[PDB]
Amino acid sequence: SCTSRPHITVVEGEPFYLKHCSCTTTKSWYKSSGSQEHVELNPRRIALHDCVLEFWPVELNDTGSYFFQMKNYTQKWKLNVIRRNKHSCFTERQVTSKIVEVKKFFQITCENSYYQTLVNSTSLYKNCKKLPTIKKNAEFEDQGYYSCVHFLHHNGKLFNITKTFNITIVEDRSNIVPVLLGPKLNHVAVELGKNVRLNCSALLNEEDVIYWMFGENIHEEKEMRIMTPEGKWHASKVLRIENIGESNLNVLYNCTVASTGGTDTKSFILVRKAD
Amino acid sequence: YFGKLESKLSVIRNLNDQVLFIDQGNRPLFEDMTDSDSRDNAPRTIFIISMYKDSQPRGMAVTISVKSEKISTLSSENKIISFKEMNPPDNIKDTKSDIIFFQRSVPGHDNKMQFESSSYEGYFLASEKERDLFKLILKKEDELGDRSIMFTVQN
Ligand SMILES: *[C@@H]1O[C@H](CO)[C@@H](O)[C@H](O)[C@H]1NC(C)=O
Ligand SMILES: *[C@@H]1O[C@H](CO)[C@@H](O)[C@H](O)[C@H]1NC(C)=O
Ligand SMILES: *[C@@H]1O[C@H](CO)[C@@H](O)[C@H](O)[C@H]1NC(C)=O
Ligand SMILES: *[C@@H]1O[C@H](CO)[C@@H](O)[C@H](O)[C@H]1NC(C)=O
Repeated sequence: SCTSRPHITVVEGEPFYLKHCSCTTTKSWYKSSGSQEHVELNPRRIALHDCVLEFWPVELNDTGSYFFQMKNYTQKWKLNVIRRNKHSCFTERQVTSKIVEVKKFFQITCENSYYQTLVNSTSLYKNCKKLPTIKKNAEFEDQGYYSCVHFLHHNGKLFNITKTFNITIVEDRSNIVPVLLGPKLNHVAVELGKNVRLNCSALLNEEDVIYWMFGENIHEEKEMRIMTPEGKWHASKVLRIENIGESNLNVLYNCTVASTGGTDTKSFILVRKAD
Repeated sequence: YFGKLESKLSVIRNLNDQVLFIDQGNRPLFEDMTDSDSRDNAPRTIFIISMYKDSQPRGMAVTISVKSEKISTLSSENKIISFKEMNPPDNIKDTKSDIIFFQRSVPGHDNKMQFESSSYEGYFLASEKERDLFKLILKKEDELGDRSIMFTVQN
């Protein structure tokens, strides 16, 4: 892989790398800080090799923006280094959230496809208590921070790399395929001088949407939502047409319910009186 | 006719929980991010999903926008994913539009969404690895149940 995003936050004390997404040619790394315009990096804990920039480990020293150039190629990163929680196994900013539904497939797996050849030991923590994988169907009490830790050999002393997942166990919605209530085709009676009010009604979900479709002043709308005794959302919407001409006469006015989960639509035709 | 209804802010992720964002070059890409990375790369991580009414309703019709420096709307023009600098319009007088997509949840998993292109029937927003990158592209479906055209939509 490689690191494509403009901004990046990592925790103090931990090994870290920056990989420029283009891979005996001329490379150049540069650093900006407060009063340092572009300090070309030429380190004699930082290592420059084969199109990557390594920190061993990264430090507060290192927050600032970084720039890479390979002839026709250029790249920019804002690097923000943060303080590590020294009393715990992880630090709250460095956490990655996950949502997993109650009775459902749930996995957590410790991996690194970069530093893997240096790894000597890798332990998994739950809320900082040791326990490499967790394969499982979810329980509410699987809510927690799972921390993956990796212990590394690098030229005389020990490093660790730690990633953490905030797992939230979520209740599942009772989601409904929205339905329209009533006949799918409808004939409505009215008189030319006057007005009609068409009501359209549907069973739908919180997120669902109910609307009218005419051609797009003598028209208007407005919406209402009430809960049924079986816990479902009952929604309705009225379309008003004021001084009916014949222009309003054989045209289909479609009311629709549209959901991420499905749709239904029903048409209304305006007729004079004789049927 | 397509016509604009409401909007939500959202954070899109792929089959590996890689976050969608717009890069310096206006290219939609995917990358691992902590919550702090997803928060601090905003506005490039925050996508506006705007909903539309449709005369021939095929799902949830939507546009996708971000605000980089200006606003940009995702297009499928010439079967290629790209960001066009435009605002999602009040309305669209066509049956298929390079900027309209149909959002449908994936049966059995309500968290997962597929985005079918309205201009090209059968084609779906997808995550592809191209070399060292992870890219949002348009593709006709490979396998059946292909996880690469499914996404999660959070906040
Ligand atoms: C490495 O992790 C160990 C045990 O989890 C912890 O005691 C130590 O603070 C960590 N080292 C660094 C440099 O953060
Ligand atoms: C973990 O989840 C809880 C519940 O949503 C949230 O309030 C908390 O901020 C999360 N922790 C982190 C570090 O984001
Ligand atoms: C529309 O119909 C619904 C369901 O039949 C009903 O509860 C509601 O009172 C009606 N609304 C108006 C404004 O007439
Ligand atoms: C929906 O309404 C349009 C215009 O009002 C009409 O032409 C169309 O045929 C209707 N759709 C269906 C599926 O009947």
